[PDB]
Amino acid sequence: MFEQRVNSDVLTVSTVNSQDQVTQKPLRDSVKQALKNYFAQLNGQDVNDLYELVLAEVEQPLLDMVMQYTRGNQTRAALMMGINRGTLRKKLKKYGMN
Amino acid sequence: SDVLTVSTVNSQDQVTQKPLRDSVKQALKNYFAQLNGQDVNDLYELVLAEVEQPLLDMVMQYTRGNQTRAALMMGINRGTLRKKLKKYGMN
DNA sequence: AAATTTGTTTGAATTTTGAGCAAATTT
DNA sequence: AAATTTGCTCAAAATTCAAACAAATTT
Repeated sequence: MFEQRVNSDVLTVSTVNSQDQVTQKPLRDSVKQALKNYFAQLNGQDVNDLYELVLAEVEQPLLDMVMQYTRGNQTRAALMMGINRGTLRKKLKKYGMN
Repeated sequence: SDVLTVSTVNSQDQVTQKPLRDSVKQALKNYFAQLNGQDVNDLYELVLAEVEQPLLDMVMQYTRGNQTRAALMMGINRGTLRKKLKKYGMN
């Protein structure tokens, strides 16, 4: 009855394929492409903060959307994210979301 | 200005970058719409896993398997990196 | 007026980190 | 044969957590 939906297919993104046809592709892939392209642009100095660099690109929209979803309610937001309300507050502070 | 971007195409077949974060926003918007008021639980772990995997998958690839250079590039402890690779069974 | 959330502290649990070392691998 | 990296400890620095609670706010 229920068809399997794999973890990679929970968060997806509309793409266009070789037959100009609209289709969903994992968010995983977006991150792949973003980095593939990042690396090309390194001609060719050193990086020492690639994790933080990425993590910020991703924490921001996530907090944004979840706060929109909970209409500003931090308690529910932290709950639905699976983190302490304290860490959420501090994250939001980090990104000036307050 | 933005270092992490992805390629889009419009109806005029023009390719054009957009920040990764925009993709992330889209994904979540779509996610939330799909679930009609079912409750979400470990959404942070969810997104993190979906992002940490393709990141490790690519730094390793770029450092040709070298954990040490990988960990330095990312800005995290080699120990931490090992832990993450085991967490996603990529080792 | 009740119920819930916020803003904040406190201290314990967990995670990350740096450093050190023989063994293995790469150069 | 030298240099680097790995796999593994140890403990200590940092971050995350839960549990308060009054004051504020939302219902």
